[PDB]
Amino acid sequence: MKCLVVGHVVRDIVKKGNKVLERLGGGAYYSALALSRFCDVEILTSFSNLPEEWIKELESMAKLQVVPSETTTTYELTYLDGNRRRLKLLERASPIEELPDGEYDVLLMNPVAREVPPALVTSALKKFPFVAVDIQGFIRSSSPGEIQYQPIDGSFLKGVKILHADLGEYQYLQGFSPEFVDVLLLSNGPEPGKAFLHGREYTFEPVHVGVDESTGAGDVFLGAFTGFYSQCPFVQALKRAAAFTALFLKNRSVDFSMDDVNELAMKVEVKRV
Repeated sequence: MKCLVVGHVVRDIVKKGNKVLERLGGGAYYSALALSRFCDVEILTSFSNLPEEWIKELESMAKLQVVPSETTTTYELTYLDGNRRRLKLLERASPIEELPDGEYDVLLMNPVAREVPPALVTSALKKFPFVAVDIQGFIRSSSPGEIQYQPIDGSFLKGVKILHADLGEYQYLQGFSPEFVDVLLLSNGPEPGKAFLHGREYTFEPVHVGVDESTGAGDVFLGAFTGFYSQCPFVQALKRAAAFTALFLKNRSVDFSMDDVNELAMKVEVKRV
């Protein structure tokens, strides 16, 4: 299997209490990390320079295709408790307006902040056979400073195989209905989410992990669901995706056996409304 993941990776300048650290971030990183358990992943991204160690982390699990840029997307993250953090945009890499040629089994769009235009999802839906999307970076404003969400028309999403959003983000998709996509996944942190198969609603419960930190959870969930749905029917894929995400949150990595996922998945609650 060959997968293309599209979106900026990010230099996060992270403040927790009186300590500052930098770390690689961006939904594209986390989606690719999950999908790497299922396919040969390539990441189409943009940045000017990143720490050698981060380039290595990226290349450990994917091939990089980098749109030339004078800038690197950079956020200041300031934690307010064990898991909530404020994001402020400081710098932004080049837009990504041209996809590569060649056949990909999965194209997964996961931008940070408007670098992938909706027009590219539209053209890709005609050219590529299978497109998955995380909405966050289509809604989040690319304006400098504190993160804000602005509404967008969601008509361009019709034909997407898999769409992921946070429950709180869904309000920003206007002119959208769940049957526009084969599968809509609506996350709500550690709380019960919703999933739609051709417009028909299911509820599901994430695994009740102990750890508060949830960086990348929704991106890993989308990537894992994409991976499992290629092999498994809908409900099983959902259960396995939830379990995979749980083990990622526990381990801060994707080094766990598929056996451990399957065992955990059997207990995941899913109900057809």
